[PDB]
Amino acid sequence: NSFSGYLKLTDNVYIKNADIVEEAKKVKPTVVVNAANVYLKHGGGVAGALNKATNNAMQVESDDYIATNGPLKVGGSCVLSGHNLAKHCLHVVGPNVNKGEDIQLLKSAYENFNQHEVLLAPLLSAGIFGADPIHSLRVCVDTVRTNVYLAVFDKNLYDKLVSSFLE
Ligand SMILES: CC(C)[C@H](Nc1ncnc2[nH]cnc12)c1ccc2c(c1)S(=O)(=O)CCC2
Repeated sequence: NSFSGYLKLTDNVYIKNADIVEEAKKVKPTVVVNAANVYLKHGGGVAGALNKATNNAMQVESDDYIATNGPLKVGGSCVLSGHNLAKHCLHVVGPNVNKGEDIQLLKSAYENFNQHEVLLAPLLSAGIFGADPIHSLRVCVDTVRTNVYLAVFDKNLYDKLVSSFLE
């Protein structure tokens, strides 16, 4: 859990302008969070980048999890292997508001982080899931009580997040 160059926002939330894949390789955290969908199909975005970095091992394991257990619910999670990126991957499903899913489930999604002492995570429901990223950071700060290191791979969004939080 050798995190470097993060800005501490609150006693338990830290943020960095960085690609979560590059962070996982440098840090080898105990837990990396994937911004998953309910069938664990890692077709693009953050999930696609994490799966590519495992040379598709994450997708094969995920398909075998879904066959045996069925899909996740929106707001839910499962713990699978971290492969070469971490000890464990916490696959968390935030709501996709661009597909009509309820934004209130973002609180449920961040509540899954509280079962793990330290996590490397992306900003849930941001990007093409359509949530307002400043709202997602506020939900994270108000909900997560364990130690979370957010990697946001966009300097423009990183700067807007830090400015809106420190105002
Ligand atoms: C908002 C961007 C900058 C961020 N991308 C990334 N953030 C951190 N490490 C990365 N590596 C490659 N991409 C990123 C991000 C945050 C959450 C989500 C998405 C994208 S999405 O569009 O894949 C849909 C799932 C939710």
